[PDB]
Formats: sequence, C-alpha cells, structure tokens
Amino acid sequence: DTSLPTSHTYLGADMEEFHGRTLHDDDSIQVIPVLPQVMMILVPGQTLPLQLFHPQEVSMVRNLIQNDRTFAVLAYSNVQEREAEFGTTAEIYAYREEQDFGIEIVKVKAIGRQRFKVLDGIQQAKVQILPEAETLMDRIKKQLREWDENLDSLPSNPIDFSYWVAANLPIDDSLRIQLLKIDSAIQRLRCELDIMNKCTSLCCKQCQETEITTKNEIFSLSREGPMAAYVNPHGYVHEILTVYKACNLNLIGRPSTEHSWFPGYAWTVAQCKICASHIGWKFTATKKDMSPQKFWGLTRSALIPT
Ligand SMILES: Nc1cccc2c1CN([C@H]1CCC(=O)NC1=O)C2=O
Ligand SMILES: [Zn+2]
Repeated sequence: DTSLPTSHTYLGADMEEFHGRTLHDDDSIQVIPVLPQVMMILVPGQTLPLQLFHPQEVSMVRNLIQNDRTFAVLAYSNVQEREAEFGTTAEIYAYREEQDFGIEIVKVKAIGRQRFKVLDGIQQAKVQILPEAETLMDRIKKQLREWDENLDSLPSNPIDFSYWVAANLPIDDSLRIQLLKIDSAIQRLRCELDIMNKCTSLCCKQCQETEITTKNEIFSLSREGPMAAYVNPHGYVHEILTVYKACNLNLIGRPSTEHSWFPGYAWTVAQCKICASHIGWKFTATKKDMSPQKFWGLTRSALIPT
C-alpha cells in the first residue's frame, strides 16, 4: 500500500487531528513564527513532519495549537546565513505530546498552504502572502509516464499539479526556489517541462564524480509522491527520493526495521564507493509476498546533479 508512507506511522497514530482551515488573503501581510531548525524548501500541499526536542520550540508549537497552527517555512538561499526571500506557510494538521527523560517532546505533521515573499529569540517573519494550460499538463503527465509507468496518482487542478511537480522533481534547491518565485500556474508548468527536459543523472555531492541513479529509475511508493520528507529518531528531517536501481552504492550493516519510514520494509545504510559518504538507504520487504522486493530511498542532500 501507498497511503502508509504518507501516514508517518513510524512516528505513531498518537492523538489529536485538526480539521480546521486557516487561510489568509491576497497581498495580505502576516506575522508568522519561523522554526529555527527547519532548513527544507516547502511548497503548498507538501507534508512536513517534525520532532521538536527543545523547550522554546516546544513552547511556540504548543501556543500555536491554541492560535492558527500556522508557521512560516523559509526558502533559504544561503541557509548557513538564514538568507531567504520566499517561503510557504505551514499549518499543523496532526499533533502529539510525549515525554522521554523528563524532556517534553512534540511530534507534529504539517502541510504547505500559502506562499509569500519575505518582508525571546523566537524570530518572527512579516510576509506578503502571494496570490494563486491543459496542454502543458499533458506534456508533463506524459514524460512522467516515461519515468515511472505507475504515474489517479496525479492532481487535476493546473494550480495543484504544478506544486506536485515542484515538490517531486530531483532538482537543485536553486530550481525549487525559482519555481516558488513564479506567480502563475501556467508559467510554473512551463518552467517545469523545461526543467525535466534538461535533467540528467545525479552524482553524489561530495566527490561529484560517480553517477548514482537517473530520472528513469524514479518510481512512487506513496500517494503524496516519489519524493517525501521523513524524520529519523534524532528529529532530523530527510528528503527521500525512491528509485528501483542505483549504481555504485555499497551497503553497510545488516537490515533493520526500527522506525522504518515505509511500513513492511527494512532499511540498510548505503555508501557511495568513491568517497565513502553515506548516500541513503537500500530497502528490503519483510515478506516474500510484497513488491518490489528491493528499492533505494536516497537523500536529496547527498546528490548533486551532473
Ligand atoms: N535508529 C536510527 C538511528 C540513527 C539514524 C537513523 C535511525 C533510523 N533512521 C532511518 C532509517 C530509514 C528509515 O526508514 N527510518 C529511519 O528513521 C535513521 O536515519
Ligand atoms: Zn562520493
């Protein structure tokens, strides 16, 4: 099944689901707290799960559930210098309250809503909400067919499809930001097709020499998409692109299934042979009656396109 990765079941069903809808207006200037450790570009309709281990973060996120459940996800240009000029609001839609070592913990799931331009050290961003072609759709929903025949799994609005594509393409974060800056769906669908056009193989960040896999190997195991944010037990948020065949990847260890992001499967660290840096995880179903038996979930972070 493909709902289950989207469920972040590894975290826990726990308690608390918020079916409210909180949506601002066009050219509206808001004030939205920034969560200090999130460094991931987010996109309307893109899910984000978090484990907040730190008391101040665990206070703001608690006082959010009381207010609008909505915070700001910055689209950092430099990141090492909190440089950003766009972002997307996040609205919390699940929740949890744990305790481990007398540390109060908080597990949340959020979802992108609205983009915006960027106008007690919590840090609060004043933002201008930004405002919201079947031809191009076809020509994308096709060349997606030629990458994973599986691609029912795709949205129908020109405005939602364009974000699906923005979240699921293996592109430079530079390109992700370019796509968020676009103020039109048609225009956003036209940059996408021109990006899938000039795509190629993905070399590892560190040596920039060994191809590790290609666009053609990509395949979806989740309804939300081949690409997805999953969080480890640390609290670190990983961006995981699933594929069928990755070349030049040794394996370290012996399979495990604690905290597996995909129910039913087991993971094992993989390692670039060229510089030995950890590239992601190879997977292996826990039962001989599941398909595909073995796939890879690589990290975006480790992969520099050719
Ligand atoms: N237990 C442990 C300790 C240190 C790092 C990590 C883990 C588990 N994990 C990942 C592995 C892949 C998966 O599907 N689930 C996870 O959560 C990590 O990245
Ligand atoms: Zn390498």
